[PDB]
Amino acid sequence: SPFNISFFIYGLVFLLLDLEILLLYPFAVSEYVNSAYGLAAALIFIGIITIGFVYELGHDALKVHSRQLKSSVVISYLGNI
Amino acid sequence: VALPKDAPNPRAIPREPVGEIKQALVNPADKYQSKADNLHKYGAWLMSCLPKYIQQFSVWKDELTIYICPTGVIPVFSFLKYNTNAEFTQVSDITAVDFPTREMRFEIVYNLLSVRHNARIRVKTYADEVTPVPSITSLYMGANWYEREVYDMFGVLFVGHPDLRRIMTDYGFEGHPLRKDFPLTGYTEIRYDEEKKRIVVEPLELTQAFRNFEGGSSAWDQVGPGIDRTPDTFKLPTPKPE
Amino acid sequence: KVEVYERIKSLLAGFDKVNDPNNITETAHFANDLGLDSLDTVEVVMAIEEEFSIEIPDKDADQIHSVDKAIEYILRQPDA
Amino acid sequence: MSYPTRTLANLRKIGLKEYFRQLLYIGDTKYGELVGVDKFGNKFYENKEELPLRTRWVDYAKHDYDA
Amino acid sequence: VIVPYREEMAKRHLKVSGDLGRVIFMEFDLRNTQSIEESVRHSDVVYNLIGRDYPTKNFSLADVHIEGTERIVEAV
Amino acid sequence: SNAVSITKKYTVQSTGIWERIRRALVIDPNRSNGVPLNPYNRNPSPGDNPPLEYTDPVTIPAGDIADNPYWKRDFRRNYPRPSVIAQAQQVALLSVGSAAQPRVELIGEEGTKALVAAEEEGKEKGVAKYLEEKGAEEAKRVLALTGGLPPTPSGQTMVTGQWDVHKYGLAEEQSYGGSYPCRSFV
Amino acid sequence: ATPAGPPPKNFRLPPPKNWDEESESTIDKVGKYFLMTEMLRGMYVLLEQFFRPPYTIYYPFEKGPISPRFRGEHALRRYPSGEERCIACKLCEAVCPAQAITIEAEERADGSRRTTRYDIDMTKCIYCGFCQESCPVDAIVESPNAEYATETREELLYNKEKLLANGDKWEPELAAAIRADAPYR
Amino acid sequence: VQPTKFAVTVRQSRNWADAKQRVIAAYRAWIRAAPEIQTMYSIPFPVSHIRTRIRQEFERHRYVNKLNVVDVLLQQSNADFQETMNFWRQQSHVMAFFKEEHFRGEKRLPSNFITGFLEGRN
Amino acid sequence: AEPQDGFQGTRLIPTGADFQSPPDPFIDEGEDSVEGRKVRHYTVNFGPQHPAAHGVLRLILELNGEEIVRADPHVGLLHRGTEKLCEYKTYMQALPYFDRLDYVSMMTNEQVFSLAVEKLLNIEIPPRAKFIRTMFGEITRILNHLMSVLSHAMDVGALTPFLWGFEEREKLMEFYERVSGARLHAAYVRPGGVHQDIPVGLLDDIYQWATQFGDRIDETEEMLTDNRIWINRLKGVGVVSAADALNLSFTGVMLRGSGVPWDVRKSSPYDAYDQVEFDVPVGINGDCYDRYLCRMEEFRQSLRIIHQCLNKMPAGPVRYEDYKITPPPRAAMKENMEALIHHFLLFTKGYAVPPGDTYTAIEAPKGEMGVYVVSDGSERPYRVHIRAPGFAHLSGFDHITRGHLLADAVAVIGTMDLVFGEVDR
Amino acid sequence: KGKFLVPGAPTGLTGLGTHPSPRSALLYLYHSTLEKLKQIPEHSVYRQSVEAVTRHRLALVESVVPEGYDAWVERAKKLLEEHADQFDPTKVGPEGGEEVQGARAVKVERDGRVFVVSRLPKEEDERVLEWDGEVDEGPELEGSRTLEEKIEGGLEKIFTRRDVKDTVGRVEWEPEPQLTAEQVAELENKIGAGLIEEVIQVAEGELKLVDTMVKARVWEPLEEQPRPGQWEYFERKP
Amino acid sequence: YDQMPDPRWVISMGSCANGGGYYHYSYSVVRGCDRIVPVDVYVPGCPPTSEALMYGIFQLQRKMRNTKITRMWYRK
Ligand SMILES: *P(=O)(O)OCC(C)(C)[C@H](O)C(=O)NCCC(=O)NCCSC(=O)CCCCCCCCCCCCC
Ligand code: SF4
Ligand code: SF4
Ligand code: SF4
Repeated sequence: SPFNISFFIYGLVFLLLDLEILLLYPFAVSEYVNSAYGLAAALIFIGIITIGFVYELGHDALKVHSRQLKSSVVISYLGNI
Repeated sequence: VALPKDAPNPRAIPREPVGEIKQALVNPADKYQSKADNLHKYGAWLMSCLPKYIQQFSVWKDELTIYICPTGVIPVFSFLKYNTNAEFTQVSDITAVDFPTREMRFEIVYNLLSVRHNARIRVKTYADEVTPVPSITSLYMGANWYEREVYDMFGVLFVGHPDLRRIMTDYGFEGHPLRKDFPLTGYTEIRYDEEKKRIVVEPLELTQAFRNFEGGSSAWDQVGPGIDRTPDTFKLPTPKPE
Repeated sequence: KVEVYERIKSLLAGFDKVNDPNNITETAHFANDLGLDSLDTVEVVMAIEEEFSIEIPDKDADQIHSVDKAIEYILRQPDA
Repeated sequence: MSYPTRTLANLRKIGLKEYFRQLLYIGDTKYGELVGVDKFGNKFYENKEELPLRTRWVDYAKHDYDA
Repeated sequence: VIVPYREEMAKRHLKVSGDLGRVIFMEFDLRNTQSIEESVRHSDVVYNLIGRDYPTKNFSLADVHIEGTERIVEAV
Repeated sequence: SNAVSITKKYTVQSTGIWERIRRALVIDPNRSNGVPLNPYNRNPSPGDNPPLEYTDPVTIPAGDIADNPYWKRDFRRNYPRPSVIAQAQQVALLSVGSAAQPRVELIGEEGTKALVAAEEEGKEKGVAKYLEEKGAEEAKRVLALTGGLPPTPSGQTMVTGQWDVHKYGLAEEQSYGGSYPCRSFV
Repeated sequence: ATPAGPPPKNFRLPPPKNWDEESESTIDKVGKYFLMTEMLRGMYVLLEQFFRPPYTIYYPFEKGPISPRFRGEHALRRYPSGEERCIACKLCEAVCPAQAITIEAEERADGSRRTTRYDIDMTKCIYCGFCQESCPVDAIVESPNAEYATETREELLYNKEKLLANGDKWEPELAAAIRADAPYR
Repeated sequence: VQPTKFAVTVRQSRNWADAKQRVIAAYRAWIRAAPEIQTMYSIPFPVSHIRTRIRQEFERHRYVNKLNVVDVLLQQSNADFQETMNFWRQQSHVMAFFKEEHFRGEKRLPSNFITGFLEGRN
Repeated sequence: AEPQDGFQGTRLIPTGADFQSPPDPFIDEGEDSVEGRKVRHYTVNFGPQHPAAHGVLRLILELNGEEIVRADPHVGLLHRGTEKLCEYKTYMQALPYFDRLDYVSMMTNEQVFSLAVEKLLNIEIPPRAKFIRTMFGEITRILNHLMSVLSHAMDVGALTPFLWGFEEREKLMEFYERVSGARLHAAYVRPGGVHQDIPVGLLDDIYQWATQFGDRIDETEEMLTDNRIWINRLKGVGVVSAADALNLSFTGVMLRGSGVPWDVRKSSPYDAYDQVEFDVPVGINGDCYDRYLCRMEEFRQSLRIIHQCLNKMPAGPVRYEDYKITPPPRAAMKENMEALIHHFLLFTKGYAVPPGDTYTAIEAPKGEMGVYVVSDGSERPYRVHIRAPGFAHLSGFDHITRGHLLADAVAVIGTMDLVFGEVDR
Repeated sequence: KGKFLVPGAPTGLTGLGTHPSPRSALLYLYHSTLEKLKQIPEHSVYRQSVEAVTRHRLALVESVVPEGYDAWVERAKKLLEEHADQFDPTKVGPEGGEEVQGARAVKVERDGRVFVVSRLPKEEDERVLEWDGEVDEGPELEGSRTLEEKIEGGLEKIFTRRDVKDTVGRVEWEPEPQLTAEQVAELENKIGAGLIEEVIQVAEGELKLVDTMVKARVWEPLEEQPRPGQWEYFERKP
Repeated sequence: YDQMPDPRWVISMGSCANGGGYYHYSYSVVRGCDRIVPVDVYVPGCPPTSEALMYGIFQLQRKMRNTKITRMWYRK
């Protein structure tokens, strides 16, 4: 039977987001020398990866909206011919 | 134990004495005569509206039964579903009764409910071992399993039924257990066989045979013929003297 | 084709309901010539369907009543 | 579920030997008045300040107690 | 069927074969003569299926086969 | 308020310092703990209810020794027989009316034979053929029996004194109020 | 759906309310969402139960309550003299909904109407008390006993010997249960 | 079809020509499914032995000359076919259909008078 | 001229297909392209061996990934041939067979068979029996809802309310054992009334339990009603419209959850329900959450009825006073000739029931329970057919679940009050 | 505010929404019923019964008039004559046309009275609609195609489909005024058969019933006599 | 039952599981589960009380407590 693409998305977004968190761990153990200048680049890096998460959320690759009485007919009486 | 201040012992309150209890004698059938005329009129109007299929109707206490020929099953139930004065939009129950003394041995019984009118109606038709009945699955979704039960227990075919299969008996079960000629313990029984390493069907063998005390039925009739309660509006007039 | 007929003999001659072997022809009929009743015929077409590994529709199967009719029918079907 | 004050009191009324023996069969610290003894040697006790349905209980004569 | 057994959990499947009261279990040791002949005195046929391909701490091949049969056959 | 006082709820209460602790910490101090009281609950045990106190009651019409003949209260043997109407009977009921309301005079002779004519006609032609010969006026007559309009099915409750539908209406007190999607009907 | 007659007063719901029209402040709405207020309240309920007395009794050292009417293991009873109460009427064999009773009877050596076979198949019996209700002499009764699970099914095929022994052992309970409930029977 | 895998709506046959097509159609589906039936219930018999049983079942009713009775037999065949091709039957049910696998044999009736008499009514 | 007319097949009988009317089109609202590619479904068996929500349930589902395509419940795993056995029993002997159909709702099960037999007997039961049966009816409704709601809660993960509420079950099972001698199968309600009168201290013991039961309901609502996990598991799940619920044969809460105000106790009153006051909870969205809220409110109305029955309990006999139908008191049977004969005949032959047939329905805890009895005039019923609400409800499982998530199936199995003794009988 | 009920608003019965134009729907159904019953003989009680209930309910529906109905009717009648090609089903089809992004409207004739059925694009969020709701029939067939596959791709639709903005020769259909919420309640209080939405449901079913009754000819002699003993139970002889 | 790892036991609880019960004469009922699986303890009652079930579980525990495992192999 066919498999669900949501499983690939969970692993894909986990891996890519796991890499970005890894890349921020050096900053947390270097904050004092980095000071303001290193913080700018970290914030630039965070801002860029945040936009890809917005893409993740906006397109709902995890199927956020997976599960979900206006009448098209209106009738008018005109009477006898 | 720590008792509640305002909860005294309810056994400790003495009860007022009771003396000569008087209860009037009630015939429970009397309360339905108020509607006996209306039930006959409704049955008569149905017979007038569908004379081609309605053979007779009967009123017992507050229950109206309609007797129809098998071919009219779809037209009659359509009328009971959709007519503005008959909005029996639910099938309470479908079942069968076996009468071997009849040529059409199977009596098919439908019980309907009209929530709008707060009313119930009974529709009876008949069938045979080889004479099918129209399925009412196209008018009532709930009817699907009831007709499978009738087919399982009685062997009655419902033409137009989708997926008419057994619902109660085991797969590969032979016979229709609610037939009067089907014996109580049936024909076969199962066990686990240690050579075949699986369950096996075998001819039925009872360590103690069933004891039927039907012969103890009273040698005298115990109920009698009963009472006629047909309303006057449905009894024929009588010629006056002279 | 001729390769189909040599396979046709491989099953009809092996069939145990034939009145007499070597009675098969290029246009022999199961009923008149080979003495096959209704269901024996149903079985023969089912054995041919297995040989060519192609399922035969019930209407098409009713059309098939002779050795030639089967030889013609299998050729039309792409699978073999 | 004894609670501290209940168990501490019953310990004082019964002693540690009896306490540990009771902990070996019933798994609780119970104390009450001896209602009587049956033919088999079971001892029956009552205490009306216990929880409902726990006001009567038996101390079985036999180690392999059976109901 | 009288079934003389050694381990209770081993013989549990045999009871399913018969109706109530048909498969009867008897605790037995091949060196307990009372047990062998209590299992046999009512029977009209006795099957000896006792064998072992290996010797054990408690039974040599001669102890289980020769001495085993000899006690059973004498009971028969 | 909704809650009844804990002091009236037949459960073991707290006392002293522990009741003040309980009233200070729990979500609702009026809520019981479900432990029944041993002096009041099943006390005495039903096996020690004095047997002499209970009296087996007898209602004096059914249980008198003087004025109750069995046949007057034999309501089982007075069971109603089912009232059966076939197509022949309805044609007769349409041709000559009923005993509550006849169609013609039917006075003695020439009416007894006239009445049996309405029976054999009902047997021969059913309701449909009868109506077809007589025409649309007979059809209006069938509905004239029910007052012009076709009848309505009888109701199954007699609380108001007549058989009718039960008049479901919203209860003046909504248990959930309006905060939940469930409405109380009385 | 609705009963015949005019629509029930106010049966029709008012139109749905938009987000804009909700009569609940944002701070409360945001606070409950992020703080999980109703889940915290449910957890607090468990702590209240954590400090309430448990309902557990320590069986088999303590027992749950049973009534004089309780239907358990069957027994055959005697008169105070020791004569059997049973006179082979077969009322219990006839009324039995499960056909669990089998009886045979003749005249005893002294000419008394007594049973020769009185079996109850405890693996057929539905424990309904119909035999005890039908008995005109209080011969068949259900004892309060319920703790008689057996190793084999054959041990649950009670003959007359097993049932009369049960009555001999349980008689003081049997008389006490009859004493308490006979006024209601 | 629509309700479940092999579900066939109950219909009467219009005429004897209509009935014969269904009977041949029913036989064709049965003997075609015989290879699958073997491997699906692990039957210890060859497809030849299974297919013979299919023909005999159809031959018990070869002499029926009543249209209503045929409709009943056709409905039974469809019901048995569905509950077989769907794995609703168990190996015990299908194996019980083969009369050889009863420990008293398949010749469960006496051969003649004297064998049944000597054994005691069979 | 059937069935020889069918020997050569003339005049085929008309089906529902022959009456399909085309919709009015004016007002009717209803290459290797990858869109033509088929999708293979996998068919999964659920039960009875592999654990399911509850009971002997083989649920065969065709799935499309996570979504339900077709739902095919196989029942009969508890079909015991109850309806056939009743034809070999007297009416007395058939009564215990009704305890074992919906076997958490024993007294109302035996209530429906008693009312049907009383109707054919043409007897009016004494007022005290009517109030006892109504009182035990609402005690049995609470016992059922405690089992249904809480085990439904336990299936979706909420362990604790099941523990709390089954102590309430223990308290109410004591009342069943005090009146009869059984925790479950009381055989207490019989045609003619009830077996024996209630012991002289029972009403006060019921009253004491009644003063504390409201708190038990409230603490259950503390864990579920506002809980966002509970709401997210139930809201919008298992929706059925009011129109389809009627056409699917849905009764009780499965019908009232979709907005239809209908209770058999109101529409066709029986016993003492016309003498008591109570409200009928009705939902509006027809989902599992509405049906949960209706059942929680039914707890409170049941307690409200029980309190009224405690105060309105009249004095008098509990069995109809004709020894030709009900057994005489044991003291009468040992005292006078007439009573002993009537005792002998009722326990060997049984009472004769006038011939005829009736369909009698009650509002059982799981919905409309009905029984259809045919009497032939003898002491054994000719035919007993039982209408179980769970049978109709489970027949609608495909309709309510098709197109929805497999992860919502446990919610709707629990929203139907499903005991398979009812379903299979 | 609450003067007019909101179409699609839940009524209370699950799956039963508030009706868009309930009064005209009842008139359409009732008149469609009387016309469909004209093919039944006059001696059929079934026909006599449905007539009595429908003409009685019809009289009550006419007894409640939307405010300003007379003003609307004159223009609406005036609009049909001058633009008959825009509303005749024989030209635009029973659905009003293949354009769903636009408004459709069809004149129809029942029981001597004329009705206009209208269809409107569903109110959908602009963030989610593509090309203003125009139906996606895939892409066109590019490349080297035969004539046959071109015709199978609806190439002739190029010469007959209309751009949604293109309204030069056609006119905007104006809806009938609606009954107020007060008027709906008092009308259904007159009918006494539940909510207006339920009454419409019963009318739709009753309209469906006529076709079955005519096809079954339920007014003719009994189809099959009950053979002797067919309905004989165990009743004792009186 | 076949999928249960050893050591394993079966408790038949109730008249129906024991010998068929109220449905012993039914066409669709097995007259006791011991026709299908071997049973270690039979608990009587229809239904047995919760205490009666507990008593049977105690009997099976006493059965386990008296089971000889290392001494059974040591005998032979
Ligand atoms: P040919 O001329 O030889 O025969 C053609 C027929 C059969 C039509 C006859 O000539 C004929 O006229 N017959 C009269 C009508 C008729 O055919 N009767 C209908 C019978 S249908 C039938 O018998 C269905 C039985 C199906 C059984 C299948 C096998 C059993 C199920 C288990 C399978 C094995 C275990 C999994
Ligand atoms: S036990 Fe009682 S009812 Fe049964 S035979 Fe003996 S005396 Fe008669
Ligand atoms: S208790 Fe009921 S089932 Fe058991 S023997 Fe007595 S009458 Fe028969
Ligand atoms: S309670 Fe009685 S009927 Fe129910 S399962 Fe147990 S033994 Fe069978």
